[PDB]
Amino acid sequence: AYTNSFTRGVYYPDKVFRSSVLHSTQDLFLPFFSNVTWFHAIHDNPVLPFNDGVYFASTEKSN
Amino acid sequence: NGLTGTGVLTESNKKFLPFQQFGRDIADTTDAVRDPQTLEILDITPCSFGGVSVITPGTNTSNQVAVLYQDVNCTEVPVAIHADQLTPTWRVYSTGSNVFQTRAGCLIGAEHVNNSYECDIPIGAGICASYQSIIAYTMSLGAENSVAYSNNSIAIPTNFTISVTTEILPVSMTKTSVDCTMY
Amino acid sequence: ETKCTLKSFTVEKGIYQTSNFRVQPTESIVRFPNITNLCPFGEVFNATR
Amino acid sequence: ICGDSTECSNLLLQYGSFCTQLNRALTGIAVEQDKNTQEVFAQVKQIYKTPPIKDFGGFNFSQILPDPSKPSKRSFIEDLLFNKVTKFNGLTVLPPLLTDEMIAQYTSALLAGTITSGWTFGAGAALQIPFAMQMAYRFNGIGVTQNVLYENQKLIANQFNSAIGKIQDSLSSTASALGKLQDVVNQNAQALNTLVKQLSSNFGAISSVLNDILSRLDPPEAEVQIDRLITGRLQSLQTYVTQQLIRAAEIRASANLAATKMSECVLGQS
Amino acid sequence: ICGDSTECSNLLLQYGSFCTQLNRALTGIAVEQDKNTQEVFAQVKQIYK
Amino acid sequence: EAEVQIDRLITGRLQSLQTYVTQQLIRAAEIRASANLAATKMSECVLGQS
Ligand SMILES: *[C@@H]1O[C@H](CO)[C@@H](O[C@@H]2O[C@H](CO)[C@@H](O)[C@H](O)[C@H]2NC(C)=O)[C@H](O)[C@H]1NC(C)=O
Ligand SMILES: *[C@@H]1O[C@H](CO)[C@@H](O[C@@H]2O[C@H](CO)[C@@H](O)[C@H](O)[C@H]2NC(C)=O)[C@H](O)[C@H]1NC(C)=O
Ligand SMILES: *[C@@H]1O[C@H](CO)[C@@H](O[C@@H]2O[C@H](CO)[C@@H](O)[C@H](O)[C@H]2NC(C)=O)[C@H](O)[C@H]1NC(C)=O
Ligand SMILES: *[C@@H]1O[C@H](CO)[C@@H](O[C@@H]2O[C@H](CO)[C@@H](O)[C@H](O)[C@H]2NC(C)=O)[C@H](O)[C@H]1NC(C)=O
Ligand SMILES: *[C@@H]1O[C@H](CO)[C@@H](O)[C@H](O)[C@H]1NC(C)=O
Ligand SMILES: *[C@@H]1O[C@H](CO)[C@@H](O)[C@H](O)[C@H]1NC(C)=O
Ligand SMILES: *[C@@H]1O[C@H](CO)[C@@H](O)[C@H](O)[C@H]1NC(C)=O
Ligand SMILES: *[C@@H]1O[C@H](CO)[C@@H](O)[C@H](O)[C@H]1NC(C)=O
Ligand SMILES: *[C@@H]1O[C@H](CO)[C@@H](O)[C@H](O)[C@H]1NC(C)=O
Repeated sequence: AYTNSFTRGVYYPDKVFRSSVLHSTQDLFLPFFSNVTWFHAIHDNPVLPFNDGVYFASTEKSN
Repeated sequence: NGLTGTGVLTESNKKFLPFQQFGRDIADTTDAVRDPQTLEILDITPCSFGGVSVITPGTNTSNQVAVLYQDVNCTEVPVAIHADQLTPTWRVYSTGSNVFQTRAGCLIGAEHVNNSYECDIPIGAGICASYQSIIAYTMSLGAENSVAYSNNSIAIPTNFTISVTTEILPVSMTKTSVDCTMY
Repeated sequence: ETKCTLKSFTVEKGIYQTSNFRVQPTESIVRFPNITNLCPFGEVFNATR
Repeated sequence: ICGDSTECSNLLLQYGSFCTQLNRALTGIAVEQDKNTQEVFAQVKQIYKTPPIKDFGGFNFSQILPDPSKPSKRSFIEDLLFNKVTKFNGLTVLPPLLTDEMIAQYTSALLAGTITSGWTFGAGAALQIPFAMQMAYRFNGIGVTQNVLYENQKLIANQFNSAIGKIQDSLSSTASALGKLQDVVNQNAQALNTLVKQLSSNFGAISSVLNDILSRLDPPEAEVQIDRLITGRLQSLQTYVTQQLIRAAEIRASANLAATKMSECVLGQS
Repeated sequence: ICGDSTECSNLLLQYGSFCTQLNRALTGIAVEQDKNTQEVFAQVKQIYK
Repeated sequence: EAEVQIDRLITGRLQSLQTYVTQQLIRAAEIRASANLAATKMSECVLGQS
């Protein structure tokens, strides 16, 4: 199952405060409008490669 | 905690997210630091400094000179002319003389007058001084005259005088050359 | 100072720039977060094997 | 170069006295710019005041003359012009000698002089003359006989008022009409910004700050790193100074042209 | 000054932004040349025959 | 190490020479502009009327 990740996956690259300024940063990020794999927890949990970091989106209401 | 610097510490009103440690504005100029003991934010301001200049009427007329500190407040004047920096013997100039506050800094050794003339020693921001004791005042642009305008009158001259004026223009400089091996 | 900068024994009317001044710092301060804690070099330097 | 380090001075006195001619050039260009603006606007010897009674043959000069109702005593057009347009790290900016108020006073004096006394005040003294005969003199100058103006005074006045209203509206509404000044300000600010940002470059050393590197390493290689930093920063400073000199020369040329234009297209006729 | 070698780029990375500084001036020069020729010749609003 | 000393000396001297040449070029250009203005004024006012 494939899905289109529009613009998610941005994190504060550092612990430095700023205010009202454009900053350019080269770092590890999730490309925009990407293909994200979608998995179902019904009749699984397959082992997956790490490959230099990973994103994870969970939307499960039940604990 | 490792970040070292110099300046003056002031209270700050900025707000930080719970995970930053120090802030900056541009070009790696750290400006806001939070104290780890109390978790209170403080602001860094560079310690005051500036240039100094001397106003003199020429040693021929006399030898009394006024001093101008550029871009500094009055309160920083006495603490900057102390007996350990900037010619300790100038500490006497740090007081006594009527200190004057302008937009170009602070002036010491010159009086202030309410009049206005066409001066000859510019200072800045419309203020300039002259020897008359050295006195500093505001620029006076010139004498003001009102021409009586009326829609049925003229003014026609009756006598002409001719005059001669001089103008100087440079046209060339010295012709020079330089070698390489000899240098 | 003006004579020394201009390198002459006579100066005419005008305004000259000689040097600059900077306020000197008073003292030094240093802070560390709250406390100190000692990690066990003893077990590294004193172990059965 | 480093912010008050003794070793900096010790190594720099070994290099010469570059800062002397750097400061000399900067002071020279500052004084030159001051003289430039002074000679552009100082063209009169007295100050003329417009009479309170204003009947210029029907012409309306309300929106161009200054009025004593604003703190800055600035007219409508210059007010719109001002409204259209929109640190201590080792360098400073000096304030100009002539503030805006004196500039406005010169502009008002020149404008009143050229309205009232025609153009004779540019040679001798101010001599009265009604505006209509000045218009007739100008038409006679441009080759059209004075007979035309006196039969079309009202039409000319109406056209003048309509044109000045139209140009005021165009200035109020249209944008991007001040490309030159904005371009100059933006490029100067950008040059200063890149110069101040260059301070943080490593320049091939192992640290970008001198105070820390001084107190954490053996001196013998410390002088090597300090030399690298000094030569890099000096090169950047020289580049900035050269750029400033070029820009100052160009601005002087433009201001000289503007001064000539003001001198001959105002105090007379071309 | 690189000759298509990433070592040159890596070493230049520490030298600061001289690259853009030297890039912008030539563009400004070309722009003013274009404006200059356009100004010197474009002085009429129609074409007469 | 004499080679290193020579390299330092020559790079310093070349830096100074480059600075001097640039200053001379700028001053020469300004003087040229002034001389052109003077020639125009002399050719216009003296040989005619303004
Ligand atoms: C120089 O320092 C004095 C303080 O000694 C400043 O005076 C303050 O000015 C502000 C602004 O008007 C007032 O709110 C304060 O009450 C003043 N303090 C005192 C003690 O009077 C002055 O503004 C400073 N000047 C400059 C140029 O920095
Ligand atoms: C100036 O022009 C006016 C006419 O434009 C001349 O006559 C005035 O006319 C008005 C309107 O009829 C009357 O109210 C005034 O009493 C007239 N006399 C004035 C204003 O003095 C006038 O003679 C012309 N010259 C002067 C010096 O005003
Ligand atoms: C010149 O034109 C201005 C611009 O309209 C006139 O000023 C107007 O005056 C009236 C009457 O006082 C006001 O109601 C308007 O608001 C004014 N307009 C503006 C834009 O302020 C002025 O009266 C004209 N003068 C002459 C002699 O014609
Ligand atoms: C010359 O042109 C002006 C305007 O540019 C004319 O003045 C207006 O003309 C229009 C139509 O031609 C009339 O509706 C207006 O009433 C005129 N205004 C005034 C104040 O008269 C003028 O008529 C033209 N002259 C000739 C001879 O045609
Ligand atoms: C992304 O997913 C869509 C839908 O499955 C597919 O058509 C497309 O080829 C994929 N592109 C890439 C680069 O994986
Ligand atoms: C340590 O933490 C306590 C409580 O968080 C605080 O009151 C104190 O100011 C901190 N610093 C000290 C004790 O130096
Ligand atoms: C000083 O100025 C006076 C003014 O008249 C002049 O006579 C005198 O020669 C001057 N002296 C010097 C040394 O310049
Ligand atoms: C002169 O100027 C001072 C301010 O410097 C002002 O207080 C005073 O009222 C003015 N007039 C007189 C007569 O002193
Ligand atoms: C290890 O034990 C010896 C035994 O006396 C002691 O002297 C020494 O300080 C100990 N080392 C450490 C790191 O505690």
